[PDB]
Amino acid sequence: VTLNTELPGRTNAFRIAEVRPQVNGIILKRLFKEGSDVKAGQQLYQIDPATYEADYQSAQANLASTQEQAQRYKLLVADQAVSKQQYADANAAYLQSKAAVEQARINLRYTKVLSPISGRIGRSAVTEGALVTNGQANAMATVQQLDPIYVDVTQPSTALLRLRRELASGQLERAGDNAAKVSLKLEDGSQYPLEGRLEFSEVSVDEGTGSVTIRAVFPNPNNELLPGMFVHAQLQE
Amino acid sequence: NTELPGRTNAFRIAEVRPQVNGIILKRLFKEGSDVKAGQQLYQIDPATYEADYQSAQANLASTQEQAQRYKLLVADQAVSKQQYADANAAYLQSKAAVEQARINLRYTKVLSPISGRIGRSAVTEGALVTNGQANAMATVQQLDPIYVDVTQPSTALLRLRRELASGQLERAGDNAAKVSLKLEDGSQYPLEGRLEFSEVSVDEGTGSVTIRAVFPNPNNELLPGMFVHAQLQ
Amino acid sequence: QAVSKQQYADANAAYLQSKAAVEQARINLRYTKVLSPISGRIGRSAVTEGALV
Repeated sequence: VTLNTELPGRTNAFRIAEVRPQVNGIILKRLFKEGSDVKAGQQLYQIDPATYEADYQSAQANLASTQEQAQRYKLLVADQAVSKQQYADANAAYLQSKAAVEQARINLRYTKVLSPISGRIGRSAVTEGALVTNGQANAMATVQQLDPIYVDVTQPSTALLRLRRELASGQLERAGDNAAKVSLKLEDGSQYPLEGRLEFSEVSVDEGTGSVTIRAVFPNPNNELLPGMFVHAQLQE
Repeated sequence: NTELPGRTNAFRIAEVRPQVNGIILKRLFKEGSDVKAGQQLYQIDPATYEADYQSAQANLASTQEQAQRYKLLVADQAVSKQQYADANAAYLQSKAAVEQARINLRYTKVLSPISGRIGRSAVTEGALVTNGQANAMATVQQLDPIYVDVTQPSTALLRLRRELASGQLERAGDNAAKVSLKLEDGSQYPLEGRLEFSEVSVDEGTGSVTIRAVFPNPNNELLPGMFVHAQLQ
Repeated sequence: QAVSKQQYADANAAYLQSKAAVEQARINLRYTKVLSPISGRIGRSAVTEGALV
């Protein structure tokens, strides 16, 4: 007849990432709506930059001053007008200031806490006015990418190598390199409109069984699909 | 005929762990893919570690010329031994600081210890990690050469070892015999391996011996934890 | 925001378990007086004084 392998498996986020502060300070602003969608590099919080701005302004000012003096003493020591010691001191101060600009520049950059990935942000563990710390145990927020979404399918090792063969023999239709065109039956019984992809590289092998988990990727442009849903994937042979 | 049952095992396994504290900026592998020994799997944010390293190097530049200089000066008695000893102490401290800052910066690139297939990441981006933490971030298993692992009574083994010796048994190499492999679904592996008669473990209670066969696995057909049969004559 | 949301949540949770722990302890202490369930005629005591119950 028609050859049908329906496959049990769970939805999973494509990518998950935490949002953490990397400088100490007060949360001046949140900038995002809880539950909403966010883009990689999107600013999610503003940490109070006043002290960071001023450390940076000051580090630049020390560099300028100190750099000019070492230029000046470079010439002076040339005409034996100063001793090596005074030039040494003048250069030491300069090298030190040059190095100090970097950390101040870095800290200032960290006052804008950016989304590490594009996706769906949850609740904020933190409140405007609250002090955060670099290295603090809890994340301020979590972003989950959902637009491509994963469907984790486990199977016996024979079953998988069976399927793999069917793709090489063309018995089975390709959806790209090392992948099969695949369809999705939801939790109830209805169909997914969009159609996916079953990649045949194993992601894990169970210790007790020889059981293998592979993944499917489906488009999900409206979050019809969310993590945790128990679905069934369809193959045509 | 002769069909010794087996279980497939990875040829080599490794854990991926952070050796410096910081936050995961990037995961650089696809879960399930092949990676090489030395390949970068994660990026710990290195901005500060890079800044510390460059401060340290700057500081070492100053304290080092100062120390080389005071060395000449004490020789001229233009400076005391205390002054020179202090310049030399500050130098030595700078050198130590450079070395340690280098090491930390180097560890911001979490590498794969071996070539093999990598699984899932136990850790997401934006997670904090710690040198010496309990949990591995990922595991890598070399699958291509794959092991089979046959546990047999010790009579079996010494029977087999004289058969190779006489010739009743096709020779792969020294201490090794040509073998073939039958999958859990009766199918027949195209490739053929070696049954290596160098003993790997001997069971405690039962006197039974585990030996391993090695099969090529260049397509990734075989995975660990398969029930199979090796095949001799 | 003189403390964090997490700190307040922690102090709130500590208070709740501790509220529960006092209730358990109050009950336990109340039950050291073993009371008659119904009015009536009581037989032999199947347990001696100094028994472990």
